[PDB]
Amino acid sequence: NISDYKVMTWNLQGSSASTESKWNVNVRQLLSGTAGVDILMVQEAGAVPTSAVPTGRHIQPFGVGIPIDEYTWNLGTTSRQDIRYIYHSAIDVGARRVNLAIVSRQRADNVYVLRPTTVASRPVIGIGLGNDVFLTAHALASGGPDAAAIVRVTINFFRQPQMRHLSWFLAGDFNRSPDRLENDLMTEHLERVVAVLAPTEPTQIGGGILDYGVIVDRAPYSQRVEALRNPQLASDHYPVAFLARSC
Amino acid sequence: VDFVYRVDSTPPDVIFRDGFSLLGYNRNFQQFISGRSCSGGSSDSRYIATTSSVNQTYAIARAYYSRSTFKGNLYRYQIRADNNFYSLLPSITYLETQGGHFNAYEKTMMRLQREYVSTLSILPENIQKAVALVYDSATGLVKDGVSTMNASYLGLSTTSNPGVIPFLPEPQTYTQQRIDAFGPLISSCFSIGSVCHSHRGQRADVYNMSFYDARPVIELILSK
Amino acid sequence: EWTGDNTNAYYSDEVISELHVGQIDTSPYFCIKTVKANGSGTPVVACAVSKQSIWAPSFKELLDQARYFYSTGQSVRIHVQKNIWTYPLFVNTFSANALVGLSSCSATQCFGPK
Amino acid sequence: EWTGDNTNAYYSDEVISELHVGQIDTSPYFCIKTVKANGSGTPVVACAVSKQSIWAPSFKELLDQARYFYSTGQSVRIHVQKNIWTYPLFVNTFSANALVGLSSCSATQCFGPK
Amino acid sequence: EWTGDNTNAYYSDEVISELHVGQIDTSPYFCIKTVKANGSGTPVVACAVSKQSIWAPSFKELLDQARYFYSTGQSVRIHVQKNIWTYPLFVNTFSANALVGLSSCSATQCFGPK
Amino acid sequence: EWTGDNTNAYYSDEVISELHVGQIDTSPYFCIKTVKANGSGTPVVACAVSKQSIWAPSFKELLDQARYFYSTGQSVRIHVQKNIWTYPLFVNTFSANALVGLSSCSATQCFGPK
Amino acid sequence: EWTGDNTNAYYSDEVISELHVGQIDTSPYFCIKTVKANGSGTPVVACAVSKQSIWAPSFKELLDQARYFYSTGQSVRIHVQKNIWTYPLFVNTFSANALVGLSSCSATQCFGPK
Repeated sequence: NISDYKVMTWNLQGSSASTESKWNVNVRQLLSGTAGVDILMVQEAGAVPTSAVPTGRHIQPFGVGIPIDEYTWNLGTTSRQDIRYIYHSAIDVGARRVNLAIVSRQRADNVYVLRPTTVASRPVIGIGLGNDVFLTAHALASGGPDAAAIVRVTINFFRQPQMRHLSWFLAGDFNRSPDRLENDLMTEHLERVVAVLAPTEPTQIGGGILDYGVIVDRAPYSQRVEALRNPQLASDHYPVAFLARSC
Repeated sequence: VDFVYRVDSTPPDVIFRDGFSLLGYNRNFQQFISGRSCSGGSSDSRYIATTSSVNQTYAIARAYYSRSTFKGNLYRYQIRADNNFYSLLPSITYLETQGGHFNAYEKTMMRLQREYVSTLSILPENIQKAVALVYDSATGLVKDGVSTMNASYLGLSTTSNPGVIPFLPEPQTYTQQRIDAFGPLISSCFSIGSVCHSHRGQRADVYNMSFYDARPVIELILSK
Repeated sequence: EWTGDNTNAYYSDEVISELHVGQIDTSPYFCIKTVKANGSGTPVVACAVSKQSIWAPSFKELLDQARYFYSTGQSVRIHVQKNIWTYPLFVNTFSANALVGLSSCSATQCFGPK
Repeated sequence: EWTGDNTNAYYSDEVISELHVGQIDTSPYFCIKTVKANGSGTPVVACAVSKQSIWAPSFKELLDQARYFYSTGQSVRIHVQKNIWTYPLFVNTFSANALVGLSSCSATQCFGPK
Repeated sequence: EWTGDNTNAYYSDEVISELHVGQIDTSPYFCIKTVKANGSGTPVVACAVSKQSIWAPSFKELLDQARYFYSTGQSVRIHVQKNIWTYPLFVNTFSANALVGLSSCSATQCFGPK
Repeated sequence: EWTGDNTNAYYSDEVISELHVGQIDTSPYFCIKTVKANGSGTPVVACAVSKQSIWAPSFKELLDQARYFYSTGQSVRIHVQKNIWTYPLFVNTFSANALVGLSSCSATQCFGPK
Repeated sequence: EWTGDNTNAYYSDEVISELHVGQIDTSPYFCIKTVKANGSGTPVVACAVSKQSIWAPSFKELLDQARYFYSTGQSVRIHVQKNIWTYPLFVNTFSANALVGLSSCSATQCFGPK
C-alpha cells in the first residue's frame, strides 16, 4: 500500500552548476538512513548524481516507449553500502527535456511511461513495487494547463481490467492550485476517482501550492496518506512529504 | 510456510475490502518482537505479526473472550504468505552478527509465537477466507464457526520468504526493555489493535487489550 | 478446614494490584491488595503469615501464586478468612483477612469454590 | 505406580486453561482445568494435594510444571488417576482426579506414556 | 519485631538498581541498591544475611521478592533497620542496613506500613 | 563419578524439543527429548529419577536446567549414562538413559567435558 | 571468609556467556564462563560444587543468581577464589576457580567488593 512507504516530491529547479550539489547535499539527507524517504519524485533533474552507476537494464515501460535509465546510487560507504535505485528520464522526442526522476529504496518490478493527450506535455513516469505504483509528472509552467490531462491519462491507464488491482500514487509539480485541479477533474467527471493530497502552505516561494499528490481512491488505506510540507532546501520549491498518519 | 493467520474483531466484509494496515514506519526489529512498537507501546511498528499456528489464533481469541469487559465477535483470517512475509530467526541471527543481543526472555518469548512478519500492508488479494471464532463461556472452548470465502482472493503461487528482513536498523547491544504480552505469553503484536483500524464508513470501536511485562513472568517459570 | 469452607469469604473478578513482603514475630509474611477488574467496589486486602494460623502450611504455595497472578494482572477470585490477625498495627495497615485461596477467572466464572 | 499405568487416564493436545491454589486438611493443594486445543471434548479437571495420595512426592514438581504450561499455553498431554479425592464439596467443585503427569506435545505426538 | 515497627526506616518510590550475591561467615547473603524513581535523593543500600540477625527467617522470601522487583523495575518502598551489620569492610562496601520489607508503590501511595 | 567420565556418552549441538514430568515408584521423575539443531540424526531421550541411581542428588538442578534450556531453545550438549532404567514399559516410552549433564554450546564448542 | 576478601580475585564488566550443570562425587555442581562485555581480556571460568569447599552454603543462591544474570546478559562482576578444585580432568575442562560472588555493574562501577 501507499502508506507503507515514505513518499516525497521535490522540484530541484536544476542547472548545470547546482544540480550535483542538490543531489549530493539535499537529496542525500532526505533519503539517508532507514528512516529516510523510500520513494522520491524529482522534477527538473537534467542529470543524475555523478556517483551513480548505470545498471545496463533495458527498460520496456508500460504505456509508451521512451528511454528510461536505471541507476544505482550508494548512500552509504564502502564498508557499509546503502544502495538506492534511480529511474531517470531526460530526452523525450525531438523536443527533449523531460528531466523527471524517481528514486527508490528498491528495484522496480515494472516501469510506466504515459503520454497525456496534450502534445506539449512532458510524459508521466512511474515505477511499480509489488501492488503499488509511484508516478511523477511536471506540468507546463503556464498555470499548469495539462495538469488535468496528466491526471486523466493516469486514471484511464490504471482503470484497465488488468490494472485495477494496483494502488497508484502520483506526485509532482502540477503548476496549478489543488482547488482548481479538483474543479478540472470535476469538469472531466473524474473528481471522485482520485483524492488530491496537498499541504496547507505554499510550495513555491511567491507563491502558491504547486507541488502535491493525487491518490486513486480505490487504493486501500488511501485516506491515511497525508501531504506535509518539508522545510525548504536549495530550490524555490519546498519538498512535500506524503506520510501515513499516526495510528 | 504457505498460509498464516491473524485475528480481528473487524467483520470479513470489511477486512476483505481493506486488508490489514501497518501501524507506522518504525523498522526496529527488537522493538517489534518485544512488542514495544505495537499497540501497547509506541504504536508505530512497520510490520504486521501473523502466526502459522491455528491453535495460537484460538489462544488469542480466548484471551479476549475470557475477559468480561469484552463483548465483540472475533474472526480468524487465513492469509497467503508471499515474499514480504518473514520468519523471526534469520533476522535474529543476522542482527546478532551486527553486535545485537537478545536475552533469554526475548528468545523464550519468540519461540512461543510461531510468528511471521509482513513488511508491507496485507492485501485483500492475500486473504483467502475468514472463519468465525466462537467461545463457549461455560467451558472456555473455542471452536470454528461460520467460514466465508473472500471473492477477491488470488490463489497465486507464493510462499513465505526464508531470508532476512531488508532495511533492518543496526542497534542495539543491550536494552533490557519491557516485553508486552497478553494471554498465555502471546506477543502484543497479535493484539487486534496492532494493525491500523482505519476503516472508512466503519466507525466501530476496537477493544483495548491490557498487557503485562513478560520478563518477570518468564523469570518466574524459568526459576525452578 | 478448606479454602472452600462456606464460613470463608471470597471475591470474584479481582486483580491483584499491590504486593508486600515482610516479617512479624520471627515469621515471614506477605499481603496482597486486589481490586475489581472494572474499577468498581472496594479493594480487598488479605495476608498470609508463614508460622501463624491454620493456613500456615500453604504460605509458600500461596506466595508463589500471588506473586504470579500479580505479574500477569490476571482476573482472580480471592478467598479469605476474616478476623484472623489480631495485632492492631498489622490490621490497620492491611486488614484482618487471612489469605486461604486464589482462583483464576474467565469472563463469567472463576475456577474455585463457590 | 507409574504415570503410564493403564488404569490411569490421559488426554492429549490439551491446554491448561485455569489454575487454583488453596489448602485442605492442613495440606496445600492446587487444581488445573484443561481443554482440548482444537475445541473438542469436555474440559478435564485435575488436582494435586501435597500430603495426600501416593502421588504426594511429586506435588512440587507437578505444580511447577503445571504453572509453566499454564503460562505458555502450549498443547500438552495430561495424565490423571480417577477417583482419588473423596470430600464431596471438593469433588463437586473440581473433580476426584489426581494429577499424575504432564507431557509436552509436538504437532503429531506427545512426549509421554499412554 | 515487625517490619512495620516505627524504629525501622523506609524509603518510598524507589527502584532496585543493583543486585549482589555472596557469602560471609559461612552465610549466603544478598544486597540491593535502590534509588528514587525520579532521580532524587541519595541511593539506599540494604542487605540480608541468611544465618544472621532477627530477620534471618525471612531471608528467602525477601530475596525472591527483591529479585522480582529488580526484574520489573517497578516503584517500591524499601524497609530497613540501621546499624545491624558490623564488619567494617562489609559496611563500607554496602551498608549497615538490614532489609526487613519491600512493598509495591502506586502513584499516590505505597502498599506497606509507615 | 563425574558427568565427564569417559564411560558416559554425550551429544553436542542438540536442542531440547520435549519435556515430561511424572512419578514412578514413589519417585518424581522427568524426561527430555533432544534433536540436533541442524535437523540431522536421531532423537536422544534421557530421564532423571529423583530417588534412584547415583545421579539422584542432581535431580532438581538438572530438572531446573532442562526446563531452562527447553524454554530458550538454545544449542546444548546432553550428557547421559546408558542402560540405567530397567522397567520395560518405561524404557519403551523413553529410554534407559540417565541424564547426567547439560552444557550450553556456542557455534564452535560446548561448555562441558568431552 | 567473605566474598570481598583480598585473597579472592574478581573480574569486572563481564557477561555470563556459558552455563553448565552436572554432578561430581555425589554433588550437583554448576560452572559458568564469562567474557568481557567489550571483547577484551581472557574468558573467566568459575564453578560451584554443592557439598564442597567453604562456599558450599551459597551454592543455591549463586546458581539462581548466575542463571539470572545469564538470562539478562547484563554486565557483571564475578568473584572467585582461585585454586580450589583439584581433579585434573575437572580443572582442564573448566578451572580450579570457586565461584564466590556475583555483582551487577553499571557504566562506571560494580555493586560489589573490590
